[PDB]
Amino acid sequence: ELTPAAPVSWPDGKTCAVAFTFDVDAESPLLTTDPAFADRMGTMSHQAYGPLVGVPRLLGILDEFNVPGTFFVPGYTAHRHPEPIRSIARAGHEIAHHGYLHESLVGADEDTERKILTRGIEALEEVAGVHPVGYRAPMWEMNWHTPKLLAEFGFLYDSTLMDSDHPYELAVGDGSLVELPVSWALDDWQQYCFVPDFSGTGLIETPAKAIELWRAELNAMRDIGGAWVLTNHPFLSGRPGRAAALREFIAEVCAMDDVWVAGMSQIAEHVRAQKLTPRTLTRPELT
Amino acid sequence: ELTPAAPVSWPDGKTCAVAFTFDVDAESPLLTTDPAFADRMGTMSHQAYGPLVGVPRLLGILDEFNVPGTFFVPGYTAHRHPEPIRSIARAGHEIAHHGYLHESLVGADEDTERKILTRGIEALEEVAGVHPVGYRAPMWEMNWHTPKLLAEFGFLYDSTLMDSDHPYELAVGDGSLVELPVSWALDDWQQYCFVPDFSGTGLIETPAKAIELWRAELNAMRDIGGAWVLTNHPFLSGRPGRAAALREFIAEVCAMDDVWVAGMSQIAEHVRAQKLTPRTLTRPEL
Amino acid sequence: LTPAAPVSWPDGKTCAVAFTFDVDAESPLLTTDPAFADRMGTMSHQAYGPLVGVPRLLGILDEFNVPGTFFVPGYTAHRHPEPIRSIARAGHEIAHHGYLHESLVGADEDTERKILTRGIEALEEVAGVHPVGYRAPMWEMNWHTPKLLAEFGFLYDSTLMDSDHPYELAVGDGSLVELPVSWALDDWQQYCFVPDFSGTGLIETPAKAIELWRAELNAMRDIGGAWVLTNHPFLSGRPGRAAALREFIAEVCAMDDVWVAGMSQIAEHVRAQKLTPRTLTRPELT
Amino acid sequence: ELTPAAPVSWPDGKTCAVAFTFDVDAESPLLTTDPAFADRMGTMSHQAYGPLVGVPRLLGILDEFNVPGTFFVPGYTAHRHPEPIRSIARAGHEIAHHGYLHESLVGADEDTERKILTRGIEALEEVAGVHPVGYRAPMWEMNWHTPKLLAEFGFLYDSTLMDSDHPYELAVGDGSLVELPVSWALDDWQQYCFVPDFSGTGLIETPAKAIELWRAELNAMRDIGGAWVLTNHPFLSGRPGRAAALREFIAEVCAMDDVWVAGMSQIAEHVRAQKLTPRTLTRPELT
Ligand SMILES: [Cl-]
Ligand SMILES: [Cl-]
Ligand SMILES: [Cl-]
Ligand SMILES: [Cl-]
Ligand SMILES: [Zn+2]
Ligand SMILES: [Zn+2]
Ligand SMILES: [Zn+2]
Ligand SMILES: [Zn+2]
Repeated sequence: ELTPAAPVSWPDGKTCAVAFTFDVDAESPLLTTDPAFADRMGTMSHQAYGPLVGVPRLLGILDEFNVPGTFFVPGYTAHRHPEPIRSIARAGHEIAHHGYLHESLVGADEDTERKILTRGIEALEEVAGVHPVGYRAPMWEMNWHTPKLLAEFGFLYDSTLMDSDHPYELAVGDGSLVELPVSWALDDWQQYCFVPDFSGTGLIETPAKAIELWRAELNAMRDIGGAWVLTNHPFLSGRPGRAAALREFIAEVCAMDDVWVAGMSQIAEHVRAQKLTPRTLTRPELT
Repeated sequence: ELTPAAPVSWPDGKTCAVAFTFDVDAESPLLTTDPAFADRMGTMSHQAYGPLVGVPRLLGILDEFNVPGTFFVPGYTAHRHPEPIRSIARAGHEIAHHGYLHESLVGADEDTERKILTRGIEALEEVAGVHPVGYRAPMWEMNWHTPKLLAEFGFLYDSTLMDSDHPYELAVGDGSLVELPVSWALDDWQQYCFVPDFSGTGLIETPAKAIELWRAELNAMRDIGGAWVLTNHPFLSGRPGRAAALREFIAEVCAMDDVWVAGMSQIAEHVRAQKLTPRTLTRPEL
Repeated sequence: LTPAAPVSWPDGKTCAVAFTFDVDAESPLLTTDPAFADRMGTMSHQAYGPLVGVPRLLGILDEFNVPGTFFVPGYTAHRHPEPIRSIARAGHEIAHHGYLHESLVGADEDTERKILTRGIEALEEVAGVHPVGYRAPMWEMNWHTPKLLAEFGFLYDSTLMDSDHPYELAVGDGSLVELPVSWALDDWQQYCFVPDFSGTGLIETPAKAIELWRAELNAMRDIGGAWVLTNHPFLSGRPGRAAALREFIAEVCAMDDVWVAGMSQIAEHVRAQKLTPRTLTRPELT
Repeated sequence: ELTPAAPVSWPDGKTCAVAFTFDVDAESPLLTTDPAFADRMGTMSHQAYGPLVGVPRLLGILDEFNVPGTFFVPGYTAHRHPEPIRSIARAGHEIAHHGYLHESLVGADEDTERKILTRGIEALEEVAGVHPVGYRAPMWEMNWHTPKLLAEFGFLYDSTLMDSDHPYELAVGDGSLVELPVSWALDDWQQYCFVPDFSGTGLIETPAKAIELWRAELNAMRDIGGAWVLTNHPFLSGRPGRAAALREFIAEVCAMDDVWVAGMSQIAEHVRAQKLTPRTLTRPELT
């Protein structure tokens, strides 16, 4: 009988936790899908906007409001854009693992996954001297064998699963891994992404519509007392109008006295110190 | 030949019937489409949210306003999430049939469909102690022979067809079957669903826009006097922002003096008592 | 290739409005794939058009004494004769829309002729009417189609999108009025969701669809064109959509600069102006 | 070491540049994808609306507010619609290059691309007596070798790339070429286009929603100080409702004292006079 995740107690009289997170995907989701995307200068320029413009713009916004940010960086982004990635670490923001070439884990065996985890840790170490304690699977998809590899690599937390509003201890072998759950609604990819021959049907929402959608989710989460995890991509949300609406929303959230605006590893550490009973879903069985 | 469905008289001065229905699809629509979806821990975690989080949240909302909900539960959902499905029965809400592994009926022969009906019935009996009197076809698609299978199985009603605003008696020979019609617009799936490689192009509507769409339909349905059947999925509408907007909408509907907020079997028994002349569409001939 | 000039409107009017309806029902699906006939759920959704949408929309047109033009595939007429007859008894024009709503992509002149005759014969035999108007199914036709239409003595075509103003299509020895349309003045892109056939799942609120048509209309009033709206009873006939359309019709009826007319009446006004015929020609390559 | 583009200084104390641009695509994007689109009288009539109706409607609106516009004209459009294209030159607006038959550059070698540049220039010269100094790649996609071709053909600027909010000088060796960057958000195609069997899913936005999107972007660009380049297609934005909404947006923009509303060559010459250090992205390397 799988228990649903229960509410966690938050610190400092706070009753909701909020994390602003950024997946610095840049070119990597396209290159892993089809390496011939490398030849598309137009498309590669749209992707390069994230690390080149979006990353400094978003860091200026986080710094204006003294907000911790968590940047999930694919190792290949770090190798192709080391000055943008180092600027994140230099600004004092946490960097977390997001694969090497943002590889799909669908069909991946344990050995393939283990090589990608090493390759991403080494790139982030080389480029920015960071050893990530956090992970998010590219494309928010992972295998039933993935958490044990994350445990083997000593990761503090994962932020990939969507079966809860509350953080929890994901049971892994004879231990656990903190889970900081996400949702497709709390992602700018479905709001702004348009990349011909790759992603998006042509629908490009207004920045007000996107904030509206997140604000309705946040107000509800404040009543639930969960961990509200927002995911944005610098090549999308770093654009002028979207960044300007995220800045206004961030100002609004920092003004909420009931909310703990925090880094992902700080959230995960606070959860870990609660010594919760681990839980996990199991693979669906079919006769 | 074929007549349109005529309005039914609602009980005790009510002039519109409203039914809040929930399809506890969870993993099953993906698993029948491709069993390899079982390997996707992420997608499976998104689908498990429905029974784990969506179902208690929605029960809490239905409870706050004393609203009856009808929960269409595939047999597989009941077998994989027995506690949430048992929680629905214990709360006093109706459980109705929705296949076993939410199978598509497209191309299913009568025997294939009978075997699925049996399998779903046995699952809901086993897990929840329920024998459903209501049926909704997975993916809202059935065969010209399905109504006669449902009648043969003793179902009170079907809630799959969309040729009417008014409930009616579906012509099935010597048997009897009430039809409680639905429509694609009164479904949250086209408003909120996004599951890569399965369904959804990326469009995720705000909760206010989905309520706005449903309220325009409900206010117009109140002038028509039909049966307004809303279908939500717990893994979609159970999300915080969406359930909060649903909650407010349900309060609003409870304040409509003219509307009868009822369970699906209560609506179907009222329709059955009117003794309507049966009717049916027939397969197009080419 | 000269652009179409503004046409003079009668007496004090400076702009024409035509409310049109394509009673497509089952036919676009059945021609795309005959196996759609086995889909009872989908077949019930398309049947709503003739069964429910047509009397609702006829009722609204009656309340505001608005003439409507109904483009009816011959198949819809044979499958739904009473809904089609009911249009003609209400005094509204019935126009040609193929037989089984066939795509004209890749058809030779003989295939298009046979279809033209089949549709005329169905509308004559079912409703005792003879169409003077034509609109290609899927709004697509061949460069050889205007000549075929002129040969069948049609008064007008309503398919082309190269002008805001009606015009005389060059067809040699014959005559043929074009009353142009546009994708923005279609409800299909606003409301259509049929699994395995049309829509990505996007379903717009009725207010959004009216806001979009109203933007166009208000601009067309300054241009002096012919604003031709296209709606499908299986879509716009739904409670919420029909209600917002009714309020929109009430609003258009209070615009004294606007001529709200039937399509053959607009076409006969245009024909009386004795315009110089024009036509686009097939783009030639290298 | 790639540096992001720096802000440029604008004239007359302005702090933002704005360009109204139009791609007179007409029939050409469809005819290059599949020549059988020529048989489709309905679809061809929809495309012919751009040059027959949209071009004189948009020229009337530009004339009303004394706004320069830049029209990117495929050479095929000039040949099929010479009078609408000539009317653009007569009204004094700039005409720029957009291929011949709006050809995709995906898989194009430099010879195929040079032959298209020549075909396009000769069609524009023969039709409207104009020699284009501007270029935009059909489908906003080009090869890593395209900028050098543009410099060698004597082009002043390109407006295809998306790695910057600011104009910059592209690294093209001994030659020179201004980049006037663009964005998918500042395009009407994603907002209004529905062409069966070619482009669009059925989503057709209201004109107020498109304008809302572009104004959120423009307001944020005014604080950034870049060049906000709008792209519209007469066959889409020339429609009564869309043109009327564009007309009122242009009136609002002419009322902004901080904005420089200009032609693309006017903006590019002002950039070129600043003598910026050339920069360029490089092809992603994959091991
Ligand atoms: Cl990025
Ligand atoms: Cl569910
Ligand atoms: Cl219809
Ligand atoms: Cl155009
Ligand atoms: Zn990612
Ligand atoms: Zn279902
Ligand atoms: Zn049609
Ligand atoms: Zn173009």
